[PDB]
Amino acid sequence: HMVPACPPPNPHQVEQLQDFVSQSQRLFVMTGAGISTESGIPDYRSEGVGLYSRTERRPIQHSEFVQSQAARRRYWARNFVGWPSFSSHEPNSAHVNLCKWERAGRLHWLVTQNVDALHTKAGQCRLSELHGCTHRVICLGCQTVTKRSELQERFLNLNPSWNEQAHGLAPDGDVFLTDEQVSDFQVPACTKCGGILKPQVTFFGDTVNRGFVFSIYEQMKQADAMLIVGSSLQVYSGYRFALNAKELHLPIAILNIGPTRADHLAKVKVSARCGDVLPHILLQDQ
Ligand SMILES: Nc1ncnc2c1ncn2[C@@H]1O[C@H](COP(=O)(O)OP(=O)(O)OC[C@H]2O[C@H](O)[C@H](O)[C@@H]2O)[C@@H](O)[C@H]1O
Ligand SMILES: [Zn+2]
Repeated sequence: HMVPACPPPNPHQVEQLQDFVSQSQRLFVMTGAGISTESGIPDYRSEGVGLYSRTERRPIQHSEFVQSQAARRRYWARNFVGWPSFSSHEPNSAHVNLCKWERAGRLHWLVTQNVDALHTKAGQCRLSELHGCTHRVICLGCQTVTKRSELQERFLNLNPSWNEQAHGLAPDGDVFLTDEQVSDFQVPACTKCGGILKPQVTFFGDTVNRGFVFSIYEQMKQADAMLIVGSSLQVYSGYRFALNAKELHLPIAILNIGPTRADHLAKVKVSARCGDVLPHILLQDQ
């Protein structure tokens, strides 16, 4: 299924990660798509199983969505089909345990690259969604934000004879459809202004808002350590925060099955399934 192959977890790494967490009172956590593979959502870059390893799916480019009605129709028809399954995924034990650490006052702040809403479903409050969330829709004309669930209803009224089955769900809820399968589909406009609606996610080629990025960096200034969970950090948007931790001289730990771009920066690396390991990390001696 969606989790990449990994050797049995090594208990000495687990013990090293524990010693790391025990020394932190204000943990800054970064997560990527690897935290959600145990929920049934594929990641992008896992050897063998990741969308880009195993398939020839290609990300939509920001520029193309913005400049082409036909691209927007393609994008939304696929998103439509994928939405009932994508929106139904549930948080796993890794999401839950990170929420426990927050409750315990040990997690200072968590940034995610994921768009799946799973940390929100788990109850994580001290959260930044770096790349947005597919559960939100924004208008490119007026910047009004609405719920993607409400858009589903609008798609059904506009496209009453639409059916296709959902095939190859991606980490952003996209499913494959052919250009002829999607050719007819009609996209609802903004109810306030009539402008073009976009999911409130940072597509390839877009950039994260600078004020938002700055505000996350501000949260980092109070942390005393960084943990990265389930990201290859091959995408600069995420890797810059590990670079920032190193500039702040924070110790860095990584819980990730494959290699990451920040491996060179880590004090501790646990190559294991995150859901196997996080439940064992304790916040109180026991
Ligand atoms: N259960 C697991 N436990 C631990 N590690 C895991 C697990 N499942 C997978 N991994 C590891 O999880 C890691 C997943 O890495 P990648 O697939 O690059 O996802 P990203 O979140 O970093 O992608 C960043 C952006 O790229 C996109 O364009 C979007 O914009 C994304 O937001 C691998 O190293 C796996 O070994
Ligand atoms: Zn509008």
